[PDB]
Amino acid sequence: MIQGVIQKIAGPAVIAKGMLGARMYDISKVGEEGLVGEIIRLDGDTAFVQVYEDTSGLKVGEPVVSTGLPLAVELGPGMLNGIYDGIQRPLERIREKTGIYITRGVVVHALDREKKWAWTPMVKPGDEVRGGMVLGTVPEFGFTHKILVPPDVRGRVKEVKPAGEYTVEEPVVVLEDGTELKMYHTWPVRRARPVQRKLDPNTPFLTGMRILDVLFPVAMGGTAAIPGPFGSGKSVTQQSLAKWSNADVVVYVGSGERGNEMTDVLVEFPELTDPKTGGPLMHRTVLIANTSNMPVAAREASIYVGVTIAEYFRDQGFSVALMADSTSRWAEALREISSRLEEMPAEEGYPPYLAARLAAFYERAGKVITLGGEEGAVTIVGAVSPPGGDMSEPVTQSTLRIVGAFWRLDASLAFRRHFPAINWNGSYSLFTSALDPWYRENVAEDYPELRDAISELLQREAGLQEIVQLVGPDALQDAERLVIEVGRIIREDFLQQNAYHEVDAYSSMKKAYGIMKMILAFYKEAEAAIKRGVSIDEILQLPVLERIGRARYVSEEEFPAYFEEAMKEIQGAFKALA
Amino acid sequence: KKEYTGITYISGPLLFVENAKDLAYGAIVDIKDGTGRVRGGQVIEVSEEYAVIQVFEETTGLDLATTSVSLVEDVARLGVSKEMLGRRFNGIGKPIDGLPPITPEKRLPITGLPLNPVARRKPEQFIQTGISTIDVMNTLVRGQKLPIFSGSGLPANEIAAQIARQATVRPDLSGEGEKEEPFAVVFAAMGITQRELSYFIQEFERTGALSRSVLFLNKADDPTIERILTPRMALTVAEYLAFEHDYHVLVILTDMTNYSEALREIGAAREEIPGRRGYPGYMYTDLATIYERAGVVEGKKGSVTQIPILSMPDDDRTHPIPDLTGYITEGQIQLSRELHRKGIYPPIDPLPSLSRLMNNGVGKGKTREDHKQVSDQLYSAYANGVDIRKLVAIIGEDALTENDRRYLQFADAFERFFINQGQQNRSIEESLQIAWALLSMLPQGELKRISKDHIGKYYG
Repeated sequence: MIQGVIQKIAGPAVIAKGMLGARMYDISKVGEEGLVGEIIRLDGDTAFVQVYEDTSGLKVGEPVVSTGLPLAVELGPGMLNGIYDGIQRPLERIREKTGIYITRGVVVHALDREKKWAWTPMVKPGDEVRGGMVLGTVPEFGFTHKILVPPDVRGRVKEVKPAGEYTVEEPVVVLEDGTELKMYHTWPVRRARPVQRKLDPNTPFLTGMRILDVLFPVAMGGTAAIPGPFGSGKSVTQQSLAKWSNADVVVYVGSGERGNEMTDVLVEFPELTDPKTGGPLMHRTVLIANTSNMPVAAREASIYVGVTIAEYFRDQGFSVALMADSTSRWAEALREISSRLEEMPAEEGYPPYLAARLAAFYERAGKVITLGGEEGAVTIVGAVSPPGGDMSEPVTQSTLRIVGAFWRLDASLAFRRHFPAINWNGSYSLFTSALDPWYRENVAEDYPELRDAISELLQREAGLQEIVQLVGPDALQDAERLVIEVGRIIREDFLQQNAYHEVDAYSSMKKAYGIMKMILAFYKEAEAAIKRGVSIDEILQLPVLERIGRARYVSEEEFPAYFEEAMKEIQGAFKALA
Repeated sequence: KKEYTGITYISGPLLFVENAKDLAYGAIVDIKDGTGRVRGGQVIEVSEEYAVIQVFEETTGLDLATTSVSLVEDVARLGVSKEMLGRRFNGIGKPIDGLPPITPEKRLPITGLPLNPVARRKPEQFIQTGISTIDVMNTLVRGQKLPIFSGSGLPANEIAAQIARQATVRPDLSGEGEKEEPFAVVFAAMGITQRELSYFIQEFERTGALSRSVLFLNKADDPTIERILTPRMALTVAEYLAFEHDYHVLVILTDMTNYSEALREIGAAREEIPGRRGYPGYMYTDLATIYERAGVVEGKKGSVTQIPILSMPDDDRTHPIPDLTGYITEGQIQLSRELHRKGIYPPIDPLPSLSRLMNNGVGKGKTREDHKQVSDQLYSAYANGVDIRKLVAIIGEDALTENDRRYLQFADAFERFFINQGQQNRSIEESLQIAWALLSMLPQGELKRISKDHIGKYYG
């Protein structure tokens, strides 16, 4: 806390004097309204403050006071089902306090101080505590929110609040040190929350959608990009992961968005259903939301506030799914600041920190054993969103130089009515190699081969419509009309996943193994059939194409028998065609 | 009231005043010269040493000995009421219709405020423009920003003027009571020539379109800062009529290129190092603060809808002006030079055009219930018809089957009849009727994006 005054004002930039002993990046409170800002420079007896909000109207001479702390986030009960802007302010409370428009200098709290939470203590006096350990528990919707010792804190427990109903402000646990621990702590957003140990991508991130699960899968805590261009169903695909992923919590930061793009999220989400519970998915999601004209600084903090929040929920030992969209828009924000900081524009319309930072953020991803000992993860799915349809964007390069997979969406596929519109030729996965052990162990000894056989027929389908393209389908050997026709079968019955469907909405590795194995079974019985003088067209008449066709629609529980009988029907129906 | 006479320096648009710690940053100021003439400026920087004022008009006449600055107001505000209809102002919003200066129910910061995202509302109702290519294919929906992408030469003024005359809300299609539904046009012209002003006035009077509009006309020869203020004045009056008076407002902003051209200028003259292709680094944010002042809000019957209009410098959709406007607005309508020679007006080709909020503005209760599908077919069947044109193009004619011959004559007449309507005001029904008699050129089984029954209704 240091007490200076405004010496100069030029736009969002302010020079405070007399702020002696102020520190780099500490948050300041500027003018009589107490507008929030950061010290970006210390020169003698003056501090250059970058004001997060519109300064217009401020007069030289007004108070400027240091909060003594860098930009931080409040980490406790109160965030789930919440809607924050890019610097952790609840937009709901703001609306209530100020109305339809956002008034500058409004001071609400990330975590509601009035709400009572049901404390269940898990430590007694004399107990030793280290950072990250569980002090106790509090219900938050479905989740057993763990109250954590801030990292960095430790000592012996002196007293503890008995089970009861408290607010987040109350010292539920007090140390011999005198240190008071509450249901929350604050934490600086640009500093990775510590973990005990960072783990290998040797586990699947289960998304529910076959093509990404089987074809371009991500490890638990991996990262991944999607190019969300219009025409393809970005929303839907994105929303599906939130619903059906092996993740306990979903943080969706999105800032720098079109007001109606963004609004399409605060209205759609409250209507999604949690398949695990039967109630809203909002009750296990934090959304940070931000718009074109909302302040530069929040649009850039956005993914950081979101990654810290994501890290906190990781730290309690859950899997956390974070999707930021749009990541290019974030980058736009990082450009503007760079310019405002009057920095000389780098080559190709972005500051040269762009990559570095895409990584200080992206590399905070990872699956970890937390400070508390539990295991947890943050798997990031960023969107790269340039309507220019240019993969050239230094943004896309840097991102892709870094993520472990790319799920290339394509409005072209959407137009054909193929969903979710991901392109198997454009997309890829980097994690695949080290997930095979888990696969062989958890899906079937012969997982990789079967999926390898599938992507292999895909390539070949892809490179046949190409030599049908310039020499007609007449010039096709028999084995070709087949290759194309199963490539077909895989497209319609294996890459297509109905997202609004009560069953096909989700598919697990086991069912995905079955639907695969059937295709290749049918395939190799046709392979030995044409070679034996059987009509490919007669092959293509077989009523067991429909047992395949209508498999993705069959209950997950009813599938094992459906697979076992259908596998048996591929034999008899082909053995019948002498 | 204070006069500040301690002027230490004048250069370009900037003047410096000593001992002015009491002027607020962003304050509008008055500046009088020896001759007695008075001039506007704005405090763009303030310190203990001095305040830098950026003068509005030329600097000719000012000196350091007989010049005094004084506070006009701490923030630029606008005298606004709902009696601004039929009126006609300039850059700074002072009257130009030879009528009396008006009485305001409030003075609003013309800079406005960002809407709280949580207080918004998916835009849902459509606005009938009277142009089939807009209405049927690329529907403007209430609360949207959908700009026209044009070209120097091309007739945007005419389209601007036309949508202004034709546009209307369709309550009878939504059952809605017409009371909480007045419809107004806020026209904002940036850097127009006397010849074009003459036109827009003429056009607003000719059929009484004026009576429900508020014009903010700014000329090319006006002091450039007035160009920066125009869109702000307009949107101030628009947010006001919309969100306190339940007006559905349609804001037309022509010509945004002149706006952006003024934005940078005010920066070549404020020192600033230019960004991509040489406009201001924060041009994205600035435009955002304009375009984003549109939409619809929970608990309010009214709306603000924008149609910015911009001539791309060399038909280069990748130019900063259209490129950035593109990342902020919700699609666009594009004016094909291609349709301009073939004698077609309004030269709007549907395939590069797109209205991203469309699918939520058409349909049962909003328009007619075949709409959505019919629009998609109409697309599909033109895309499908255009790609055949490329197949049988430069080298040899008549490389075509029977059916693809017929998707072909569906492209010729889709221009002549659909796209080429001149100055007809076509209701959504008439648009869907022509659409349907254009479709039925194809056989039934080819209309694949349409539910089987709809066909039988409007096809026969």
